[PDB]
Amino acid sequence: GFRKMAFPSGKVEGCMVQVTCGTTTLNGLWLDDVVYCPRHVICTSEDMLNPNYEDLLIRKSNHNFLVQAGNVQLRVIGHSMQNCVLKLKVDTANPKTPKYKFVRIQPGQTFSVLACYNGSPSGVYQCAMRPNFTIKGSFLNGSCGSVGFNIDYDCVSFCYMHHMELPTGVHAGTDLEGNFYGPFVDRQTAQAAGTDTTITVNVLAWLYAAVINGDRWFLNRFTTTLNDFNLVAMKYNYEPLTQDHVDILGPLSAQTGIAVLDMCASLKELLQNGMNGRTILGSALLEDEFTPFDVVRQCSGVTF
Amino acid sequence: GFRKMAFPSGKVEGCMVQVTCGTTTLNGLWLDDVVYCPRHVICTSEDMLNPNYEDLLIRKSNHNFLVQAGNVQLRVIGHSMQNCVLKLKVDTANPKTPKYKFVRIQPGQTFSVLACYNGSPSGVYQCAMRPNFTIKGSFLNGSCGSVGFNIDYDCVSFCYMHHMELPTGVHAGTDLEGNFYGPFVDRQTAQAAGTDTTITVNVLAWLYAAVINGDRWFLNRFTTTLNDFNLVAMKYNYEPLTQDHVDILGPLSAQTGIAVLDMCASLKELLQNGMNGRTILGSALLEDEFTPFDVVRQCSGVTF
Repeated sequence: GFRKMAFPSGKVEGCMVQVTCGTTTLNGLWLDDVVYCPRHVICTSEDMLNPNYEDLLIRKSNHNFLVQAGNVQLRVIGHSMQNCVLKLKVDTANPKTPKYKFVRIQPGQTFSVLACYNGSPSGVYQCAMRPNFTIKGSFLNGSCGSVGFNIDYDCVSFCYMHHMELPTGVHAGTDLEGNFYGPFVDRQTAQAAGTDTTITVNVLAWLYAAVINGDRWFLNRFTTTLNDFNLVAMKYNYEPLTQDHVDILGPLSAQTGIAVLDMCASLKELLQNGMNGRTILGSALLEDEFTPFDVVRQCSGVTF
Repeated sequence: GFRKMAFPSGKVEGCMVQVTCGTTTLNGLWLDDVVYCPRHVICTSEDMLNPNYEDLLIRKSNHNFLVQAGNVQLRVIGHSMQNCVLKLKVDTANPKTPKYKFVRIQPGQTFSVLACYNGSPSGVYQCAMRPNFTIKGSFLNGSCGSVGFNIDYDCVSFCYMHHMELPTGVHAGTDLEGNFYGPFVDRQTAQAAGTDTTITVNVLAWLYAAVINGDRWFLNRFTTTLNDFNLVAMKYNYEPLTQDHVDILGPLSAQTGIAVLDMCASLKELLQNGMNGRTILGSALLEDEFTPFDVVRQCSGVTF
């Protein structure tokens, strides 16, 4: 029993609204008296091929923005563009506004997605920002404006707003200041994502979770060095492990009595030899979308 | 992109409370003016070995029940035992009570769990009632009273309350009327779960999801009959497929142009020959915790 757990989504559900600008409807995020949504709400299908957002936004007035929050309708009394997000000032501050921050997460970190369609939640799931700054999400047409978040104590840290599906079926989006993660632009054009790599520090976290849960078959006698492990990681397109990464795995090393460079030697053997048809935590592949904090949080029963 | 999506958990988060009876604290569910919790809240560690619940409950008064809902404290003004659940009547009806039903689900059906500790949500995840009526949950000590649910439109259908971890590391619990799923009792004693089987109709649903998502490598020319497929299912400890199951897969057969008995022939080949180190929806094992409704719901973008 060790599952991909999402944060409780209630505090975010109270902030989701529908944003319409002419034909185009998508999702928005209502905090205080501001509604944050992808700036392409102002594009026709045709416009998306090569949009001049400054020129399109100039053609728009407040009354070209229909924001609904359930049956309630909301009065747009202001618009500005910040990077790739539109901020619609509305007359009424959201009474369900949680305590919140906006944060820009690092590649390899995880967050919960509340997938929405026409401003209504469909579901909640946990996922990782890939090292190439894409997400392998589950999103359909109309999911744009869905948000990713983390919760600490009583504060929602919003880290992602969903914009687009790449022609390769992976997902790209912004921070809540409208800055893309990775090299992407909000235009319907072919765009290259980097080579993706496996998040090595997260695989090691998940192997510690496996030990805590009684799966120990993969443990071996040996150790190694960051320098030697990283030669094998490079060969299997694993991210290089740094001392920063060893430092973050410390508490899991302490709980299990398995030194970080010792678990790395077990990972090396798994990469070189495969799993020989056995499973770890009932997976036949190595899982990289659990961080060391995620493992500690889950294994120690942290609440919000 | 096809993930295990949980229901949005907000409407359930507003109903979770802490229930203390002397030393013992666990979680409870506050609907209208009734708080539902596992009847073993009235047991000491020692009592759990061989409890006489009628005799223990008689020793208890309302003032031996401390219910907290955040900082708010709640006044217990009544107690009754229904099967394996305690109903604590409280003076104040929950202002956050959603529209709700109590339902008894069938083996193979899925639901969302809101994992709680001291009446505070930790996380939300999707899981299946196994054919042997256990759940392979992610629960720690103090998770008892956590609930499982489904959401349709605006109504929460509560189907599970978590009671216990079996000495084998799987989970058992009740419906919200306090009736165990499966042969289990709320006593700290060794208890046999059946042989578990794989939920065949859910594997077929997930193979349809795979096709919809562009994974088609596993499709073959052949067909079969329920009678012939079921001979192979019996050998691989798969649940027998009935016409009821074929009827439920109809819409997915229609969407993909792959007849149900035709997908069954592909499953047969996968069971007999393995996956030869390839993946389906990035899994190297066959997934059985997505129902046909779950696949349709996700692939068609159903909201609440």
